[PDB]
Amino acid sequence: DQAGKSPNAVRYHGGDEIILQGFHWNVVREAPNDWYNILRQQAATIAADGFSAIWMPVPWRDFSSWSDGSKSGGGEGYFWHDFNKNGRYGSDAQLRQAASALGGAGVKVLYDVVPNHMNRGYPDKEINLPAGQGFWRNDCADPGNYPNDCDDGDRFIGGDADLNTGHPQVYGMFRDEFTNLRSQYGAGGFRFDFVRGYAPERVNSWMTDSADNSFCVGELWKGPSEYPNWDWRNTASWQQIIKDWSDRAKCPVFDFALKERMQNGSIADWKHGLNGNPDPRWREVAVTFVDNHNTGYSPGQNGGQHHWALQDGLIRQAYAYILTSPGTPVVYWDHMYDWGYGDFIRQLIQVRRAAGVRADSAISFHSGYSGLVATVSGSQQTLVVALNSDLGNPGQVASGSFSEAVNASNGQVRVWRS
Ligand SMILES: OC[C@H]1O[C@H](O[C@H]2[C@H](O)[C@@H](O)[C@@H](O[C@H]3[C@H](O)[C@@H](O)[C@@H](O[C@H]4[C@H](O)[C@@H](O)[C@@H](O)O[C@@H]4CO)O[C@@H]3CO)O[C@@H]2CO)[C@H](O)[C@@H](O)[C@@H]1O
Ligand SMILES: [Ca+2]
Ligand SMILES: [Ca+2]
Repeated sequence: DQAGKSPNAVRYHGGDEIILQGFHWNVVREAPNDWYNILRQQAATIAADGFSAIWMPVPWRDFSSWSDGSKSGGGEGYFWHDFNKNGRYGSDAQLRQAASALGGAGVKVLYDVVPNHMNRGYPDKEINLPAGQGFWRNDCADPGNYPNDCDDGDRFIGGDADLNTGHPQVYGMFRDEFTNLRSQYGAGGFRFDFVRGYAPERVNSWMTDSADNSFCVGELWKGPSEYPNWDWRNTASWQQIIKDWSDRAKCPVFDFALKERMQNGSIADWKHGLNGNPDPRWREVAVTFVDNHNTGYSPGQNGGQHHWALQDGLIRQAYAYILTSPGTPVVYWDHMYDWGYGDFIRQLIQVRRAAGVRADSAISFHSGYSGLVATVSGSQQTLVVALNSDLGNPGQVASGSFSEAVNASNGQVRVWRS
């Protein structure tokens, strides 16, 4: 496991990671208080599957609850009230056991952190920041969903639970928890939630202070039309928006440019995500996924969230693409362990590792066939990927001797290696 910073100093940790999203949205409802036990027990399996890192749920206890019609939720970690680890995924002790087991198996532990807001109204909590001291967004005049003097980012819904993450004392509080997580809970890095809510620069700051050499990824989910008309972003591509965040936070960023193309374009348009970018300084910072806990489905109740779910007929092609191309791929717990895509994903992980494909590997797209046809220059091997294509043989688009590596869905998914 190679470990540096990118050439622009972005925290991609060698650019050779393969991450497992370690949970689905209904875990707290389906395996109440047992998730850490399940992970401790799966640790060897996950390591054997080829993951180099796992994205753990929010460790901070969440006893929240809500309902709007048929919809109900709460306790998943996104509306935490304390830094206490005895929440709905399991106890502090189980967490330590789980992180120990994962780390011992060679999988780095990445924790999901939610600095933007907290469950302010929760009666029994260890963290109580009063009003009028500038700890909250609403301590200032809050026009709308725009930075105010008490919060330099967007707000979460109403903005009444929004923290002034820039207050010396709030910054300090997060900083110390990050360090705690690294020193006692074996953190190998962090997944930053709702990065639209606070300054990118603060993420670099927190990283610099607590885990400068660790892995980090930020979730920036905000399309051009969400910015003000006078903002250069209102007219930028999804690629430029996410890239700009990454340049400032100095952390890889989730490839929402590829996600939007997966959802709105055709397979041929997949080449427009951040990871297909011809400049390696651009593609190397992409963190690709097919679905997450918000965008995809989840076992159990309401099918989970499914805000922007990829249709089952493109799941295999979607994974074939992310596992074989540039950027850093993330595999959804569910596709891997619930829905039976496991065997397929294992093959691809193996293909990616054999070819020596990395965050900055080169990718070329071939225009003359249907579907998506790409040439990936792995460090050990070259791969030809043809998805929903009429391509006949790898030699039509590349020079060299190719063997078939993957052939699934009646040829809708084909991968060859040199
Ligand atoms: O006090 C603040 C606000 O509190 C109340 O808001 C509720 C919402 O109505 C609920 O729908 C819910 O919100 C969830 C949300 O459903 C879910 O997507 C999730 O979103 C995360 C997401 O996982 C993450 O990956 C990324 O996109 O950031 C999001 C926020 O972190 O989690 C939310 C929080 O659990 O819960 C809140 C609070 O219970 C109230 O209705 C509002 O008026 C009020 O302003
Ligand atoms: Ca690495
Ligand atoms: Ca905010």
